[PDB]
Amino acid sequence: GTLGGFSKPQKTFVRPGGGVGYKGKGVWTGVMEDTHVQILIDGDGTSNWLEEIRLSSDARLYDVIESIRRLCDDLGINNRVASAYRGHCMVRLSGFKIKPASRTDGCPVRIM
Ligand SMILES: C[n+]1cn([C@@H]2O[C@H](COP(=O)(O)OP(=O)(O)OP(=O)(O)O)[C@@H](O)[C@H]2O)c2nc(N)[nH]c(=O)c21
Ligand code: NA
Repeated sequence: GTLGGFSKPQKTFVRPGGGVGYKGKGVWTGVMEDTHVQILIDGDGTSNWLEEIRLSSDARLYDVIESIRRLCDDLGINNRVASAYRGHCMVRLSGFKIKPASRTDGCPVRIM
């Protein structure tokens, strides 16, 4: 179902010992469940996390969240970090679960 890729790849980097990781700002974009999606990502060299989710529509919201969770498993990206981004949302996503926008955990789910 999911189709997309990195419109802004994170930085690929080499760790001591030769391992290849990803860090810094990135953007993944594509279509999940008939919805255009942008996922803004950051990472510090030890983990990678969601900063914001941007959707073209909420018509398939909970299905899109499940597709985002599955993609984040493949990309090694968590939803445990409290993003500083706020505004333009009714809900945030935290641990891949929907929370009211009043909360501070996780990241906004912004319908554009
Ligand atoms: C570019 N990139 C690649 N990956 C990881 O590597 C998988 C393949 O990611 P990919 O489809 O972008 O292919 P590739 O990394 O080989 O890029 P190419 O060589 O130019 O064709 C992804 O499913 C992730 O596990 C990445 N994972 C993260 N977190 N961030 C990135 O920017 C990233
Ligand atoms: Na970290």
